[PDB]
Amino acid sequence: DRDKPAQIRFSNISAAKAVADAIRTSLGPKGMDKMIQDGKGDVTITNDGATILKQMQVLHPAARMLVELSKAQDIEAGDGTTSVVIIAGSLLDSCTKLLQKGIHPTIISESFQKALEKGIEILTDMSRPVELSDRETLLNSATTSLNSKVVSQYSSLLSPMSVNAVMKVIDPATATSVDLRDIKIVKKLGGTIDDCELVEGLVLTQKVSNSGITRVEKAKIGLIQFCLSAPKTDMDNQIVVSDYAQMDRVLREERAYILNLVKQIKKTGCNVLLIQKSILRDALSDLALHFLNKMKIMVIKDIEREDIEFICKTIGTKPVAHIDQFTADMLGSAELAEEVNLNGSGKLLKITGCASPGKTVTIVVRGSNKLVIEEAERSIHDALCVIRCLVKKRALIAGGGAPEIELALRLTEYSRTLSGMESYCVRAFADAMEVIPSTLAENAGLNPISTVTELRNRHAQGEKTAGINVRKGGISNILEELVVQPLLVSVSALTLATETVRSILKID
Amino acid sequence: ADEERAETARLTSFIGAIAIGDLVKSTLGPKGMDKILLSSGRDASLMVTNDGATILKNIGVDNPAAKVLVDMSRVQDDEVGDGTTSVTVLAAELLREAESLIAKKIHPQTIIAGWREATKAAREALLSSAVDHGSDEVKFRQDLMNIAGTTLSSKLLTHHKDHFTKLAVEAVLRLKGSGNLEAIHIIKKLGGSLADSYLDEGFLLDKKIGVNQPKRIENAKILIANTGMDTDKIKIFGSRVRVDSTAKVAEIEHAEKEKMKEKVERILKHGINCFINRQLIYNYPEQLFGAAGVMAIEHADFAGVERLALVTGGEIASTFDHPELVKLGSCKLIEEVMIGEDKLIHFSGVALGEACTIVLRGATQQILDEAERSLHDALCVLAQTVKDSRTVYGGGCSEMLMAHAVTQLANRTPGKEAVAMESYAKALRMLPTIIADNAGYDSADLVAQLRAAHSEGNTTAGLDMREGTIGDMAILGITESFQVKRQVLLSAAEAAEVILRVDNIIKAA
Amino acid sequence: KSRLMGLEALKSHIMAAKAVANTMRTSLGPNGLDKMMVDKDGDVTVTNDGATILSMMDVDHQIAKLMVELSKSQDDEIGDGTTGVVVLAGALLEEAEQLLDRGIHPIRIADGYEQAARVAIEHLDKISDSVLVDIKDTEPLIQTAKTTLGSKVVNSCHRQMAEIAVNAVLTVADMERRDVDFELIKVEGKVGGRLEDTKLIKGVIVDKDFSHPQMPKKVEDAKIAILTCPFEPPKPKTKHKLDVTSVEDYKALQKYEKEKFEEMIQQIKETGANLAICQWGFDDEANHLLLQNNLPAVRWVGGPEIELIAIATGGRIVPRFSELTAEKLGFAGLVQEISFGTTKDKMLVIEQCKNSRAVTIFIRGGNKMIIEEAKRSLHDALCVIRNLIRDNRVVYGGGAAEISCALAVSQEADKCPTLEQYAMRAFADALEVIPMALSENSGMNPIQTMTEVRARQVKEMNPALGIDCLHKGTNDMKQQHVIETLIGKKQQISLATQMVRMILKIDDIRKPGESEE
Amino acid sequence: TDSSQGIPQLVSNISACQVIAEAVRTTLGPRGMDKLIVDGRGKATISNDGATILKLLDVVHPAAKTLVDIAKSQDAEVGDGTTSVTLLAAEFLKQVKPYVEEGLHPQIIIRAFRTATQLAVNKIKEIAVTVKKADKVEQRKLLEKCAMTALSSKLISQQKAFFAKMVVDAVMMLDDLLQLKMIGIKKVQGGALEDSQLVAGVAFKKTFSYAGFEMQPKKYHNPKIALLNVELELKAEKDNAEIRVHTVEDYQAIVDAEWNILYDKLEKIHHSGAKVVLSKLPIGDVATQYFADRDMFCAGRVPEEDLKRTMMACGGSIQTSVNALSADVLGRCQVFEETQIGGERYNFFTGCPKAKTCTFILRGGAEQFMEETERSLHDAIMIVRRAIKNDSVVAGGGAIEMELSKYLRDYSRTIPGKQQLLIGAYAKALEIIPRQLCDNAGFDATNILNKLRARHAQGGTWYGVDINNEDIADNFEAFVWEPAMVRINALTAASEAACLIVSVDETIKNPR
Repeated sequence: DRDKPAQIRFSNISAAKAVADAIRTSLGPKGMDKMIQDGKGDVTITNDGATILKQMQVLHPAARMLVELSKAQDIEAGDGTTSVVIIAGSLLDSCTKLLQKGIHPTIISESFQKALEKGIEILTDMSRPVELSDRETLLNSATTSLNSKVVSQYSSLLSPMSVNAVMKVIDPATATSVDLRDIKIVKKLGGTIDDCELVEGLVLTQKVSNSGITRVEKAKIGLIQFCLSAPKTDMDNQIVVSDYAQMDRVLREERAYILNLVKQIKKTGCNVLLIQKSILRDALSDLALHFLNKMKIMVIKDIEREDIEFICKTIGTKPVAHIDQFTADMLGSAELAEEVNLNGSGKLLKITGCASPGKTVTIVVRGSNKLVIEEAERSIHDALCVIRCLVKKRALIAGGGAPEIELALRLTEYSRTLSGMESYCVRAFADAMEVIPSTLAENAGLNPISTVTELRNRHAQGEKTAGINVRKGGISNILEELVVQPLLVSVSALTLATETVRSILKID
Repeated sequence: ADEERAETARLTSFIGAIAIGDLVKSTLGPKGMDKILLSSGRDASLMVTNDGATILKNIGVDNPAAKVLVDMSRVQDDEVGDGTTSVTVLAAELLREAESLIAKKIHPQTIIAGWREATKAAREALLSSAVDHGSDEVKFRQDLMNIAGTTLSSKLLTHHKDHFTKLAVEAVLRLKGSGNLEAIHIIKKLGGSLADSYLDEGFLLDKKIGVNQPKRIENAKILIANTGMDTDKIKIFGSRVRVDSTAKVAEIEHAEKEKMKEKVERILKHGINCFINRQLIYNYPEQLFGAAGVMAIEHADFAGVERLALVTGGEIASTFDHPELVKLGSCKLIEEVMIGEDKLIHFSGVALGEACTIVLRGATQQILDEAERSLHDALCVLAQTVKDSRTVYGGGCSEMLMAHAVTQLANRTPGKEAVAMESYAKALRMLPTIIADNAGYDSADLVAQLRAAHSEGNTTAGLDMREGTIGDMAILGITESFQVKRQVLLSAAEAAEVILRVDNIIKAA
Repeated sequence: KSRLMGLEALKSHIMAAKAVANTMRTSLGPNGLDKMMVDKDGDVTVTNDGATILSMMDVDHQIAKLMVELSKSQDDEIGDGTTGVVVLAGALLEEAEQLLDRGIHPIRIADGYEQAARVAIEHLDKISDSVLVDIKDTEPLIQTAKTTLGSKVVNSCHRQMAEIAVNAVLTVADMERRDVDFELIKVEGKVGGRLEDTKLIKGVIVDKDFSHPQMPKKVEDAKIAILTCPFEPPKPKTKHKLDVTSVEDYKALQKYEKEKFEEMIQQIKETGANLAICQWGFDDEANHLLLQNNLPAVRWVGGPEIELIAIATGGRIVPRFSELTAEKLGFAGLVQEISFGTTKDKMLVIEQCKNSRAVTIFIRGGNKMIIEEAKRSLHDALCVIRNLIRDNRVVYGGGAAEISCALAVSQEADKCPTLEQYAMRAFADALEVIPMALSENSGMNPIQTMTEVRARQVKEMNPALGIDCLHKGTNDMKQQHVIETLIGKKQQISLATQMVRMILKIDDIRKPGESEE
Repeated sequence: TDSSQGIPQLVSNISACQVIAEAVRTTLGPRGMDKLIVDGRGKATISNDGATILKLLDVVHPAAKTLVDIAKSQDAEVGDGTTSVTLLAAEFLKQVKPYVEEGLHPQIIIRAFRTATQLAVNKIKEIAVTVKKADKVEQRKLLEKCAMTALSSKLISQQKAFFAKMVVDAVMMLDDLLQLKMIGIKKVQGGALEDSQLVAGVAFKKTFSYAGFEMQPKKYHNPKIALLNVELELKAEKDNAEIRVHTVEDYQAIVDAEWNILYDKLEKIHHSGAKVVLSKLPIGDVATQYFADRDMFCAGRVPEEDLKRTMMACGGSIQTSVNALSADVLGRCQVFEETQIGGERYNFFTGCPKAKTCTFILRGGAEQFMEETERSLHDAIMIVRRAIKNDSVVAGGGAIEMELSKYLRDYSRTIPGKQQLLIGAYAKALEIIPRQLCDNAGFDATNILNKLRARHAQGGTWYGVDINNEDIADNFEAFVWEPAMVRINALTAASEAACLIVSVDETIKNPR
């Protein structure tokens, strides 16, 4: 009666293992990037699993679970992206066998879920603390962890920007988690990687003010979440259509309101008005908006509400959907609010400094073109994430799956001492580890088998007298050229996988 | 039309019920393992649940017998407050049990009549399996805690349950007059973690009128009210408003103000320190209430309005049929308080101490709404466990008790009944199998052990499904409130028979 | 064009009465496994007296097409044995074809079956007694009114429902000079109460109409004043309003309401009761101002609802505000507002002692289906007492009357002989079916059970005993207190051989290729 | 153009003729195979006559389709002889068709056809026994002894004598046609067989219980009868009709206007002459309150026959005007009585100014009892009312059928060659008629008929199978009877469509 679930579980774990296997080639920088013609019949070229797994995906629920599991490592660490995909089927290689071997699905789950903690705990033994208080060290280590990886390009410049933006919003010496919540990443078309820089107040969409002063200092930050307009028929001017005097007189209706509705805007008063996009509005009366800025309130219109949401928190400008909601509290207090059309091309209102909770940072990402902007972002996103991970994880760990080649030995060793039905599992649990760096030893090219086998003894010796060194792609100290990562991406990939593998065992 | 006659309809009575059993039994207990929920209307969209009620919907039920049990599930789920996935496979077991036997030519008449008193035969044993726990209050504390984590366990909260296992019993701990879903005020509000879930001792308005009305009023005389301060409800003072002219907008504006000012002054004639309006409160009155030093809460939550009235001991305005005649709530403090991230107007000093406002703190609402939902489920048991403070040894232990009881009663009764009654007594012993099979442990071992245990009459020793061994039922927590089983033992021991009565099934579709 | 000849037809003919009567044979007695009905939309409901399930069945076959008609008058006058005749009409055909399987005319044996009925009838006429009386009959009816509601809705029924069921009948059953028909008695289902709770009413009971409880919610007298016209200014159950041009016209407007009330009241006051049944509804505002005035009305009354209280009272509905008399008003020995349950508004209880053309027994209920299941059960038993109170005639059987008439009619075929020697033998063989074929559905063995009351026929005839249809330890018709109206079984004797003859009647099977619609 | 020639058509012509004959075959006997023939129209056909069924289907062959018409005609002639002509020409085409292969179709076919039936119709007409008044009976017992003959099939009791006497008089009272249509028995649930009424007027089965219906006269010595083809129902002016309502005064006015258009239409027909109002269409409870307040009897959804049946006997014309002031479309009786008979509220029109309906009212308060009774009472009319038509009554049950085929065989010698055979074919065709009953009476054709042909080689007078007596005997003495007319009629329609299609191997058509 529980046959079909096993069959389903087979069908699950099969298509589970399946989609996770294809990346095990593209796993790593030496992992080979696939130009993929899609349902669109058009090429798509990527290396990391997540993008690959999303950009062409059909629907298998376990596969759908893994693209999340993929996304998980992303949304979790922003880091170690390709890794979590590889461990799942590796674990399932143990699981499916153990399931074939007959180990009850609930067992293998709590087997590997218990065995999880033992792995990352020996990882905490493997873990090497670096200073989360020292910006330099973070500037030194994270970039080196980024230099364990591909991009130093703008990073080695933008890690001075990344580590700082983080350091600036870093309160603790621990530097804690620090999601990018207080780091506002905005671009600017013109400018440079050098004109990319951190700014201490929230840069606002363009500056949209018609008669609104180009700069107002000490800015009450108004927010308009309500329409500027008198009722519509065929325009902001409400038009009943027969003869043109009615639509001329209903103006007296329409005109006075959009004036007074504005007069009401300046009653409480605002130095800046946050106004989201007019399609994030039903519509915004220019008639008002004219006389609005003609009462001299500097404004930004056309801004994302999520900007506003970012702005409602980070500078604490409380959401204003209404004129009762016009209040010095819901009207945010900016130290300085200006616009800079310059230092590169494009126009943006610069809030520079403000009344802000949780520090705040905006980085305005510039460059000779959008791409120079784009990779700069891709230069920080890693730095942005690897720091916030490395600070999220007090210590650091060398990369290349060598800690797993260590740990696969470590747990299998104790998995003996563990004994229990799960000894067979917890060994096979750890045994799942070394396949991943093996695949890299295959992905960089090497014997994935010969080497990682020997590394388990290398990692039985100094635990690193050798590791998997990506540029060498072979038996090497990964501390001689640092191949190094925050503890999380290790933990992250692990803690995700088992859970994702866990419920599937418990899934019928 | 299309008549499904006995055998086919019985196999059809089987197809859903038996196969519906497959999942809900696979999810039975915490080590009960989940079924993927495939949403065939919404994408393939996948959901993973330990609960059968959620299963009963996503993929709909054609099978009438299974369609029947969806009621029974929900019935038992809602009424018992627990036993959702349980009572269902319980109907699957006996129908499965009756399969070969009615396929052995045995009449359901023979069958039903056999399981009838067999169902009752478990009762006296169940009524004997009734173990009074909670008779003492320290018992009742641990007694609630016994079943506190019990209900939420198979209701698919595996994380913050412990935090609620402590919370839910406290609100239930104070009641003691009766299990109370009204005096107890249920609030779940975002902010804080789900282990930050809070208990306001008193009434709570998750409303906040802010400083628009006075925020802090001590020894506040409450007006619990439906009384409209804009809409201006009945006992209306004036002519029926009318517009005969272009400029007529003025008088209707001025006419309502009096009508508003009346109910202001009239409720200012309560002397109430805080005005709680189940409707809104307009600008003219609220600026009058605010100038009256009175907190005017507008559009306050309907049951809470009564809960306020209840727990603060006050009365509700009765749709302003009582102009001054509505009695007044008095709580020693009315304070808008920040619990979690949000300001809520908290009423402490309310006339009911048994009353507790549990304020559930969402890290997100999707767990938070699931939190109280499943959290409210233990309350049913707990409320009825307030009323009957009693226990039954869980983990299939009372099963094995009622098993032997009917298993001997099979040999004690015997006949066309023991034809059925043995099949019955097997489904009794089939429950310990599932959780152990869910736990992936040897049932025939743990059953026949627990059989030998209840053949030695040990119901204080049972299958302990945490580690999934046979072990004590000392009320380790593995023991259940007597309410659940007698409830759960019922409907499927009924419906399965009830399903055996329908034989000719005419489906006109 | 197709023509399916004779046996071909007969084959087709038999394809139903085999299974579709077996649907009853599976359902014979309470121990007969009951019939679930799933609808055209997939709506599951349990059924018996399968003329229900046969109407709920959709007929692909002329016998199925016919049987509902054949089953109707049984479920009409008798109300029970709807399962029996269908079996019995479905059974003897199976013996009848077997005789044409023996190569016998359907012609011959049907004739010999027709009078086999007759000879069973008199033999049936012997069973029990053909007279029961008011104090006597009640308890066996109270048994039947139980065991109908005790088998078919509750397990014990209720001595509320049993007695209140026989009394609803016994009410008009005495009015009709020891007869009754249903319309005279009407079970009014409304749920929210309990199945147990049944208000026996001599007339209409419906929810009263008020506005404010602070203003009087009251019935006046025991008399109703029935009005098509206003007791409160008539609003043709559609949009109608009041409006004013000034604050003072507002003041002028409300005295209109109160005076029209008084105007209407004063008319409806002086002409008897005060109490309105007013077809049309009025504004919920001046409705309390009519309460405030006095003497409440009932507004928004159904178009037929005023007529229901009209003639059943013995009066009429007042057709016009100017045309007014107590005759055009109501005649009621009781009218009073009474709360239905604790769950909703007062039903206005009109218990009409000034006349009843319908004595309407109200029934509360826990659930629709089960208050239906009661009402389901009721009208079945309502008609058996209806047989009794008309001519008080009972028969011990269903375990007996068959094997009783099964004995002698087959015995008669010995003295019959030729074409009727097989008929009245094989006729009574269909009688042999039901009590046996009842025990079929039971855990007891039908063949075994038959042999017993068979041996009983050697012992005892037309017996007060029989099989247990209640699946008891005792096998009786008396310690069972099972019975029907000697009408019913005889009425049930009528139908079975009636379709047997009916599939014979013409020689014409010729169809377009359509013998089914 | 479509067409046909050759014997493969001619035989095909015969076959369908043989098919349709087997439908009606024994049907007029109460026993047989009854299958409801229910069509895509939804119409169950239990029809005794195949004519109705012949109305329902069609034959690709005009051949079979033709004889249908004349057989339907023969049915539509007397109301009888449905199966008669149906079998004969078919039996003919059954008889010869092997000879057709030998060849007959050369017009020596028809030359035998018309002859031997002309031999018969005289050989018939001489054996025709003329009886009406004081020939045997009172003139009344004729119908009885013909009705007691018909009622003899239905078992029951001396109710047959209770019936026969009553089924006689209306046939004599109303006497116009052979039609029992206006005479038609109206089945009444309630009452015993021992009371079954014969209404020389028109007495309505069911009028409804209305508001004040018991409170309006159910009794007249003068029903002034509004035969309304339109309804007076309360919705002729709707109770949802609206009005301007400012105060609660206007409320009073609208429902009053809702009421009057009803009262208007109905009082105008009331005010005419009419104390009886018959709407073949419904009546409203307020409309009947008007009727109750009118003190002039009314009815609604009245049977249109009973409306027409009144139009016959009561002199009133069915009234197209629901507002009518006309008293000529009104009608009278010298009694309107309403006795609730059993449970039905049952009107009497009687003392009608005309006998244009004398209708029998049958009781026994059942279905088995009553429907069998009235079944024979149709031929306790159709025979007896025809026993009036042709006073020469030839015995039923095959009395002539065999005694003719006797002489027909006796003549079949000297007639030469082909028609030699065709006479015996023609002769044998008469022998299906008694064997209709042999199945129904449960007997062999041959022996039982050879008995008869022995008796018709011997006594030869009325000997024939008597079905419900399950025997053979002289039928005219046995009361088994039919007036000699339809026989020759059938005999004329027998050899005719026979000698027609036997000349058809050729049938022609167009698709276009």
